[PDB]
Amino acid sequence: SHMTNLQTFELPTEVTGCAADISLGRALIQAWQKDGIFQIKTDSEQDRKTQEAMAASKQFCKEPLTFKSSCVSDLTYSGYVASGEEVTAGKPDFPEIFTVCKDLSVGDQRVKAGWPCHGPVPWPNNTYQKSMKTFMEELGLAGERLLKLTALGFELPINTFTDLTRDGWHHMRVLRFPPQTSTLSRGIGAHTDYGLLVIAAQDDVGGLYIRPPVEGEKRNRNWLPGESSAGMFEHDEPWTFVTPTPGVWTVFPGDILQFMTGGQLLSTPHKVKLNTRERFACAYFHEPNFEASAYPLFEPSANERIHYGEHFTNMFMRCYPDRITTQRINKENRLAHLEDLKKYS
Ligand SMILES: O=C(O)CCC(=O)C(=O)O
Ligand SMILES: [Mn+2]
Repeated sequence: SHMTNLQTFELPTEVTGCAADISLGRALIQAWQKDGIFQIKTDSEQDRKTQEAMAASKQFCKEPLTFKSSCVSDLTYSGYVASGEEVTAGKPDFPEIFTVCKDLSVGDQRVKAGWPCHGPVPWPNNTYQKSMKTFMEELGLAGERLLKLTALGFELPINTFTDLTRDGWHHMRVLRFPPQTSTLSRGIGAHTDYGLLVIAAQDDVGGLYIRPPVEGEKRNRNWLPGESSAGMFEHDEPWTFVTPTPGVWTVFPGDILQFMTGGQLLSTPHKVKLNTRERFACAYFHEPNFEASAYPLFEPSANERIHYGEHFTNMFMRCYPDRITTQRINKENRLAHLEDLKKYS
């Protein structure tokens, strides 16, 4: 239910580094530090691609589970995940998901080489394919603007983040939540996203809650194995209902942005409440290149790094341990690539 109104920004099509760009970047940073999230206005193309992707998702989800379950690959984690498979803080989650990772044909040199997680999306139909690809291209353009403004706002060289996101490992979760069916309303537990930057779109049903930064509340560093943020604060105020709003996307930082900024930005915790109707949403992750390593921006003498490909691959093997994708990584020793990439990229 509606409480807070989020701040809304209109991004320039191109970010050049002029003083107004820097001021806008500072305002985005401040909004994340106060509210944990903000809105960015969409134009006619951004909105059209959003609506067409949501419409394709709705059509696909009405297919029988036998067909949806066939949309899997043993090369990439792209494709279908049935409801009740994903687990957050020991409890299974309710949405069914189609993950879209980088769509690489078997003729790509990385797929020929057997790099872990590299392969073609198992698209369910051509309308779904075209809708998601064009939506993700548009989302990527916004991701790059946001990353240049964020660097500028921190008085960093304009290409600090975008140097890491060339051919970035961008991917998207296409979600459908069922209607509530019992007194249980926890659609997904409280958690933080593992990536760099998150851009989210939703239908008009409502159910996403986010947690702003809280004075006096210590936050875990979810990229470290003993400091999971899963389930933390789920039942503590404050949680901000993200009111469905036509003509916007929302944006919040992930774990990698928390890591690189040394906690000046916090990975925003979020959770979803089931509603009386099914609910559709998309979460887009604007990510480093598979071969890029994140590093702390404000501690130049720190050795800590996050190699992104290793980070992603470990996360997905642990989240979907029995997927055919994980089994083929283990069978073919595809993780061996990671050590050579760290040394000879
Ligand atoms: O449903 C949303 O709006 C947020 C995306 C989500 O549920 C997730 O964290 O995977
Ligand atoms: Mn999430």
